[PDB]
Amino acid sequence: QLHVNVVGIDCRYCHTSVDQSYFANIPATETCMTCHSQIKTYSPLLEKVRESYATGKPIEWVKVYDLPNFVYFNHSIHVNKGIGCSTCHGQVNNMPVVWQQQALYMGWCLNCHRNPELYVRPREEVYNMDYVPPSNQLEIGRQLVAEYGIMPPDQLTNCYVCHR
Amino acid sequence: PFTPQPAPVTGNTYRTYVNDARTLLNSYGYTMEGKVHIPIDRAMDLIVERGLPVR
Amino acid sequence: AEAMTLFAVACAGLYPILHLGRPWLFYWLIPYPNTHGMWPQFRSALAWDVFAISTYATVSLVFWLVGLIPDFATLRDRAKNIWVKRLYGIAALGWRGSARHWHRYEMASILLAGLSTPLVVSVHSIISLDFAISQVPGWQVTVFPPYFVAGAVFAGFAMVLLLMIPVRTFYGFENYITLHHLDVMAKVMLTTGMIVVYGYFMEVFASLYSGNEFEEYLLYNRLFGPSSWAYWGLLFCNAVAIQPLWFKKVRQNIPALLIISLIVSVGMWLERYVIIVISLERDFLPSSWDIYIPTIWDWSLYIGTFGLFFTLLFLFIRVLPMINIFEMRLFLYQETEKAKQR
Amino acid sequence: CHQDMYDQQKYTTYEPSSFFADGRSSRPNVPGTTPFEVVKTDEFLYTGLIDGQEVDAMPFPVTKDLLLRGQLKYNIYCAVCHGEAGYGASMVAERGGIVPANFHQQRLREAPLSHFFVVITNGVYRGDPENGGYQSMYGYASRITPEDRWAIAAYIRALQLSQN
Amino acid sequence: CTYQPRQYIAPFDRQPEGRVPGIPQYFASTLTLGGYGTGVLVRSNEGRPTKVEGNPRHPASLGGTDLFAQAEILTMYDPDRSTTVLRQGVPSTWAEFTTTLGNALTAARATQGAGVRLLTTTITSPSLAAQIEQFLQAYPQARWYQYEPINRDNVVAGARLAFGRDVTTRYDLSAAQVVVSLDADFLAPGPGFVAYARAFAERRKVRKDSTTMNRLYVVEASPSTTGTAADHRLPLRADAIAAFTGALANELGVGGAPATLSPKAEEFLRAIARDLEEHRGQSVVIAGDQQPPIVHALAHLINAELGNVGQTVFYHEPVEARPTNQTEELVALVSEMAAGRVETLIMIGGNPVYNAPGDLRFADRMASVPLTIHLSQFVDETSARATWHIPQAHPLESWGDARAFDGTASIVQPLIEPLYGGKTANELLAAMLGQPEAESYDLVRSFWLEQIGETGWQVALANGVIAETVAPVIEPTLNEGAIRATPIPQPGDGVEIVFRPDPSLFDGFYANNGWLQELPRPLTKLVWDNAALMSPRTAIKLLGLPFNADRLIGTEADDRERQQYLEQLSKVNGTIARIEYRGGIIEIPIWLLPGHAEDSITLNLGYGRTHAGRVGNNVGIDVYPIRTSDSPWFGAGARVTNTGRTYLLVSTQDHWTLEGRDIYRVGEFKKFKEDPKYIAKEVYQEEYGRETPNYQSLQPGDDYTGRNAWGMTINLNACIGCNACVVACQAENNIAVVGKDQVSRGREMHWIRIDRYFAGEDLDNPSIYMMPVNCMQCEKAPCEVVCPVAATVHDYEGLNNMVYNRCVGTKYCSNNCPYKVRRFNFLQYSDTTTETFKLAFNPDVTVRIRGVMEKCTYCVQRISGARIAAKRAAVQAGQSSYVISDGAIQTACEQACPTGAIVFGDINDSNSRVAKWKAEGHNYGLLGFLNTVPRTTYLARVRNPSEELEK
Ligand SMILES: CCCCCCCCCCCCCCC(=O)OC(COC(=O)CCCCCCCCCCCC(C)C)COC(=O)CCCCCCCCCCCC(C)C
Ligand code: HEC
Ligand code: HEC
Ligand code: HEC
Ligand code: HEC
Ligand code: HEC
Ligand code: HEC
Ligand SMILES: CCCCCCCc1cc(O)c2ccccc2[n+]1[O-]
Ligand code: SF4
Ligand code: SF4
Ligand code: SF4
Ligand code: F3S
Repeated sequence: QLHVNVVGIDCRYCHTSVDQSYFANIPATETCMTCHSQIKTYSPLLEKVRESYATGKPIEWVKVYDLPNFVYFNHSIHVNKGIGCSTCHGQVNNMPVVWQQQALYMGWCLNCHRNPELYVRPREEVYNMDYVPPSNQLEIGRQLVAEYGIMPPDQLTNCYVCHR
Repeated sequence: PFTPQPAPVTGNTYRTYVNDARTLLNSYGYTMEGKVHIPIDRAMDLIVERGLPVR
Repeated sequence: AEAMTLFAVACAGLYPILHLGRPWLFYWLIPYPNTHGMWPQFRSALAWDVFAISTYATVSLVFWLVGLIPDFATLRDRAKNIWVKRLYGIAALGWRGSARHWHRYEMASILLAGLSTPLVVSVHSIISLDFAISQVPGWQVTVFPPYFVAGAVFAGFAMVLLLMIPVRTFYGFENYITLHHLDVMAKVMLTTGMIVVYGYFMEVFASLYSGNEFEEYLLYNRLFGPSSWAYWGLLFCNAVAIQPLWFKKVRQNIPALLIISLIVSVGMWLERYVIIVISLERDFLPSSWDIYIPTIWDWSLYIGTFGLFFTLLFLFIRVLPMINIFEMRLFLYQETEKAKQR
Repeated sequence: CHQDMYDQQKYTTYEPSSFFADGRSSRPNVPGTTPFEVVKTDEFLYTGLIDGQEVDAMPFPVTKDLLLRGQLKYNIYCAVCHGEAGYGASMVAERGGIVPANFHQQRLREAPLSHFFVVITNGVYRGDPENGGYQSMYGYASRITPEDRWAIAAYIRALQLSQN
Repeated sequence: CTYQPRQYIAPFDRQPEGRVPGIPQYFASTLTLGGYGTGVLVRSNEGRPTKVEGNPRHPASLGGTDLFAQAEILTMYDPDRSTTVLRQGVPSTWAEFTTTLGNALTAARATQGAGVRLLTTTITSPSLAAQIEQFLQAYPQARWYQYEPINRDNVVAGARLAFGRDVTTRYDLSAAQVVVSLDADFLAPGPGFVAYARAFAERRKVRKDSTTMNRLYVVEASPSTTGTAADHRLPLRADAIAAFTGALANELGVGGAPATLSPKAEEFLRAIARDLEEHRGQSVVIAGDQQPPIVHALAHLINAELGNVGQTVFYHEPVEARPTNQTEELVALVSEMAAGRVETLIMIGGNPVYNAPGDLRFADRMASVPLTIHLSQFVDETSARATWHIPQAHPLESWGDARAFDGTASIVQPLIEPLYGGKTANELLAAMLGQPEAESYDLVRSFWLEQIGETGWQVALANGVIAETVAPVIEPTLNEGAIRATPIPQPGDGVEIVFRPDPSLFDGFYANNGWLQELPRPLTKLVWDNAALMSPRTAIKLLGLPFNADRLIGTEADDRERQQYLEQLSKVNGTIARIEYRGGIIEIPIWLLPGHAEDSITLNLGYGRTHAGRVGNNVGIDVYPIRTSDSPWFGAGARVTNTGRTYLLVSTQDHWTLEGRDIYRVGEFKKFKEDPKYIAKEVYQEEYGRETPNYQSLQPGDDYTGRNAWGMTINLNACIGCNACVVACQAENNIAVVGKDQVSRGREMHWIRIDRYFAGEDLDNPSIYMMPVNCMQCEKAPCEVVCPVAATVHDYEGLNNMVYNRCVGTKYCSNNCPYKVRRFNFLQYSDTTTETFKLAFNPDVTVRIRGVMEKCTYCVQRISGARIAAKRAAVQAGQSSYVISDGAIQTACEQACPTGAIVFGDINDSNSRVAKWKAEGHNYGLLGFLNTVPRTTYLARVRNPSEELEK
């Protein structure tokens, strides 16, 4: 909440691999200390970050959104096919501590894989946390599905799309 | 466990800086010492037209 | 016999869950609501097996309890301790023997019989179908539903005779379970074993009549394969051992009936071995050929399910009557009416 | 309750590992290696140094798509501190003591493109052995591809033309 | 209780520069088999090697690799690789070792260097050979003395006999129409195997537009992949190949001995001699490394007079540093050890105590020296015997270089820092040359700078080839007088013991490799064990088993009876036979090899170890004590006597013949040229009486008319049976290694199996039919219909979707699968405790738990990755429709096939290579009467027989 709604850091500054690979990047202590070499140094809540980058020990964050390892989510195709972060992760720009907005159910995944037109967005409003869908949204969702070539629910509901 | 309600930001944000910079990067205008603005999608076209030194 | 049916279905309902490989996910075969939106396929025969085994166990237990409710009333009336009155009282539900209640009881028993006959034929047809819907050359055989019905009735009356005879000779039931009862049960054994012999002839005819090399090699593998002991012992135990059952003296003889019933049970286990294991051993591609050698653990599980069946049977003969108290006094009344009608 | 293949024995992208000394299954780059068909012979493409001095040139001619990519990467990685217009006014400099360099001053107006590539790749002066020292610009070699760094430098030239 | 545990995540402290997190990254490295490196594209998922692919820019790679290079991942991630420096078994320090070594060499610097020696393998590394030359110039009384058990000493001596100088003979099989192999197993891994197999299969692949094919003749004792892919095969004894080459030379007109042979052998001789002298410059005669130097020089003379020099055979400068007789050098070294003239002994690799012939008594000769130095990546038998054992870095974590079979000097590029530390041989020689704690990267960079330049080094590191290190072609002068002035040794009477490298363990280095031990061997399908491979006639005549072996000879009238008699001849395999060869007893169980030569026994080298890892600790029975330095590949007289005590020898097939079924379809070349559909026409005419089958189904299937439909086409004409596709599938798809007991129970886990089939008109010498069988991904799948929970369903693309998260056992998919390609996890087969195996697992493929079914998925990790990449490119370009190219998806089996038998592509795209191969008339699917419509179709084997021999 501070680092986005106040500081204004873009989501790709820290999650650099989200539009290129399946794995959104958990940031490095180098990325944190890029700004925190000057801001709020000698502070006990940044003491762990200062304890890292001197040794090779990382910061053991806890995975809030943990998929059970047979699921194989891909961030790059979802971001590039006009699905914003807010529709699937929530308003993380206002989260002080990140929570799971919804359970990552197979049925909840197949809901958007079978009706993507309720959730697709201009591919240029994906990183915008201030974007809201319009009053109708169904006509432009069908238009964006046809524009981006989004596959039918048979193709998107195939088992080896996700599982492997 | 209900959906948490974080406290709203009650101070200065990056939005004022971003909006001021995007206003200064459009609709031409004057600086305090220089001559005139050239907006985005115009100065990039002038850079493309005039080229850059190579090697 | 219905108690034996319930305990045999209890022993055989664990076997899907036991063999399942991930035993705790037997409920994924059941159509249940989940957060995935997944369904069972319902085109496979194992989903039909889920529905058939659940329906068979439930309707068999329901019909057995319905047939027990005035026996529960008789035990509640005949009990001595006041606290075992309520054990059968809450299971009889105050039956009262009312003639208005007897009309609805007889109609419900008639409709339950006329629903349970196609139920049990459909259950054993579906258990035939979980081989017969496959493309396996020993399993893609279309006479399997009546063949499995006949084999099940054959093995069932073998076990029924093998458990009536000690019950008849150890309890005072010679007046109720008679030599005519043993004679007609052996007659139904002979008839259904003849239908199973006809099914063997149908399979042999299909193998000889087909120009198919896989049917020809199925017959060759059964006759002269590494597991041909099962087929030859099957032929001895289901064809040679039933020709004495045509004879009236052998049909009336008790130790001959016990020996024949045990031989038929062994040969029916050999029949199911011949159907499953020999057909799965040698398949279309000869590179994918191997021998099935059972270990000590599935034999131990077989002995253990025998023990579970006999534990449930001994508990049943301890706390419940072995034979129906009513419908045998009604049988006595019917025989008295027949004697009065001459 | 199930817990079968939810957390598998295979190592995921940022999965921790007790096998290695730094407690991380993700391994760093071997010093002195390059991937397949990724050539490093163009020294001007990967650093701004040719003969020990600045060059003020570009390895490839400028393109409108390249300038748009440079604008995007500037807005992701560089506009957090230096600002969108490049005047050095931002919430990072307001909250802390960053005070980044204005691109529209004389020193950065007559600054070489090779110097821009060097300051993106490496940063500024490190800790001096005499009277202390610190790094502020901190370098962005690990996060940005060098072609995108050259595109960022081209957008810096575009912003300098914009504010002049 | 919650749905999952906490699942901590661990990012970097400093991000890598050229790495995007989640994108697998490919590095061009080099892997060596017998010192001859091949270029490999090893995939680094997150800074660690996981899959080895082929380097298409590399001469001996061409995109395809062999099984050893494919299993180098698990060889790297073996948990029993050495971790610390061992002075006398106790852990020590590399710095303290270098201090002691410097003290020992400065004590040996009082003399000129007589006490210090060396013992390496076959060295093709230019930097390492330059360091050896520097050490030999520093100490002029020191000697090199290199040795490896599978070497080309006979090839070197044959080149020295024929030309008077050392040359490297490379063969161009793309310009060869007649190939003659005199025990030349060139379609097995070795020098130039992938290039030879690729060129041979490119000439072998036949279409409607094809007008020519190559013909292969082999003489051998042990049938191999080369004899499998041969139109004609003659099983002579391995010591009779010299007389065969002499008779071939005499009938061709050059100097040779007119030997007397069997009528079949002289018919095969005149067939070869008539096929030769008709393709001048379009033929090749190849001699094996096991063959004598007289055979090598005689093949050189035949190729010189036949006009093959500069057209199919090529003579280059020698690429293996200093060519020498390695077994004679080992004899000289153990003679010096017995004399006591050696003080300092340094070894790199090799495992000399285990790998030496037993007549030299290497352990007893080594126990007399004061100090020893060893470096072989493991605490081997030699390292346990030696003082001062140092761990050696794997090639996937070591800096170095290696020349190919034609000379490339390709850089060995590490993909990770070493897991256990350990020093390379360049680092060991740098410490030997007075430079301790030197970096191997700095050593190879110092060698390659000022030779190819910094820009050449960067180009070579980005690629996998230095362009200026190819061996130049030379014109050596043939010495026919020295060829004629030879004893020409005759075959000896008695039972001969042929020594052969193992197809899976090679010389025994891969003994702890779980993939290679679990892998079924070619021509025998054995796992986890060694056997005395012999013909059934030899087994009857030696052990006195109660059979006839003349009941295997007949025709199609009694073909099924002969197959039943071969099944009766089976099972006896495992009988332990006491073989007294030359003062030594092995007592090894036998295995029937129907293609094998009479009165010969082959024992695979590389078994019977004692100081290997937990995997393969005591597998097999050792052959190296039986092996002698005088005849390291052949034998003269062996007392092979049956001694009861039947051992359990485990095969993955257990039935060896085709039981009258249309699975392996065989045709001839001329009738293929007349009409390419005649194989299927004859099969369906014999089966149904009509040329085409009117197979009718009651199920509609899906459409597949405007969508990406994926299929596979396997060329049976171009499959040798090298199992490289199987090892690649295991490496890519994380297939578990089960025990030998679990294979004996019948529960091997392999998504693709190579089904050898022994079909012929005589089963005591049949034709070998190898065919890869994976999941056909059938459009109407009998595995899919019988799944009660829809764990196996079919794609929109046309793939059967074996979902393991959904699979709940019930084992019925495998009973309704007509090909039995589905493998079930009966127990916890996948390792859960070994961290090295956990690192070896592919992160993008799941690791299967007990109770689930697994089978071939057409590498759907790569299918999904290319589909996601195509869709992402489509929306980045605004095309609104994704197009997947023909080469965009390359599966693991297709990539690591050295021949290109497997091709993967799109069915609905008519310009794709799979659709062009499936438009051929000899394309067919297995068991079409079951209306499955398989997508893995097969191309029928088209033979090219000669009219003088067969027609
Ligand atoms: C391929 C699929 C085939 C479908 C098979 C359908 C068979 C189901 C028959 C159930 C028996 C009810 C007879 C009751 C009764 O005892 O009838 C009395 C007369 O008394 C009455 O008034 C009737 C009482 C209520 C009847 C209502 C039944 C409810 C509907 C059933 C639900 C099924 C679904 C599918 C609608 C006297 O009549 C008799 O006793 C005659 C009984 C005949 C037994 C049939 C034996 C045939 C065995 C072959 C089984 C075939 C397999 C495929 C199941
Ligand atoms: C809904 C379709 C999503 C969108 C859009 C984005 N993410 Fe995502 N995120 C999603 C899932 C289902 C998961 C779990 C994946 C797993 O294997 O556990 C994630 C995970 C992350 C993570 C953790 C690291 C990782 O798994 O990559 C991060 C840091 C993350 N997501 C951030 C993120 C951002 C910033 C996105 C917008 C550009 C974004 N995700 C897109 C679901 C979805
Ligand atoms: C530069 C753009 C930053 C990056 C990258 C990260 N942080 Fe930051 N952080 C930054 C600012 C300007 C502030 C607020 C300063 C103020 O006076 O309000 C913060 C705040 C924090 C804090 C709180 C410290 C405090 O309030 O005393 C923490 C613990 C923190 N940031 C951690 C942190 C980590 C771990 C980062 C890497 C993922 C990180 N920040 C990025 C500036 C920047
Ligand atoms: C660097 C200063 C960041 C920026 C900008 C954003 N996120 Fe982030 N994200 C960051 C860290 C250090 C972590 C792990 C610690 C944590 O609090 O989770 C994350 C994680 C997420 C997650 C949780 C994923 C998971 O671990 O399961 C989500 C959903 C996520 N980030 C989304 C997200 C979005 C949408 C952002 C732009 C508004 C964003 N993050 C910015 C660091 C940084
Ligand atoms: C709506 C907000 C979605 C949810 C929830 C999930 N996915 Fe998705 N997915 C979505 C879109 C718009 C697409 C684009 C594909 C196209 O052709 O337009 C996808 C695609 C995928 C893919 C790509 C595979 C392919 O296209 O062949 C994968 C691997 C994928 N989705 C995974 C995935 C998983 C595992 C999800 C549950 C956590 C999931 N997606 C949810 C939109 C949405
Ligand atoms: C991506 C859009 C998916 C597709 C297509 C399918 N599944 Fe799925 N699967 C997905 C997710 C996000 C999850 C996790 C659900 C959760 O509550 O966390 C799953 C999980 C399953 C499971 C449960 C596994 C278990 O509990 O051990 C099953 C049984 C499963 N998936 C089966 C399944 C099948 C058979 C599918 C093809 C028809 C299938 N899923 C599609 C994501 C996706
Ligand atoms: C905030 C953490 C910054 C970000 C994000 C980037 N830079 Fe920076 N930069 C920063 C500071 C505090 C300074 C001055 C350091 C000093 O000691 O004065 C700089 C410096 C530059 C310069 C000028 C270098 C010089 O004059 O010697 C340039 C041209 C520059 N930075 C550009 C730049 C670009 C292009 C960035 C995106 C990759 C970028 N900076 C990031 C602080 C920060
Ligand atoms: C709740 C009732 C479910 C119990 C029955 C399960 C059905 C079931 C499941 C299986 O996996 C089978 C495999 C082989 C043979 C029969 C099978 N049946 O019947
Ligand atoms: S398909 Fe497999 S066995 Fe056949 S040649 Fe290729 S890698 Fe070898
Ligand atoms: S080959 Fe076997 S596993 Fe594959 S689709 Fe066909 S029946 Fe199923
Ligand atoms: S295509 Fe891939 S998964 Fe299928 S058999 Fe070949 S390597 Fe294995
Ligand atoms: S029948 Fe089905 S439940 Fe699994 S074991 Fe086979 S895919």
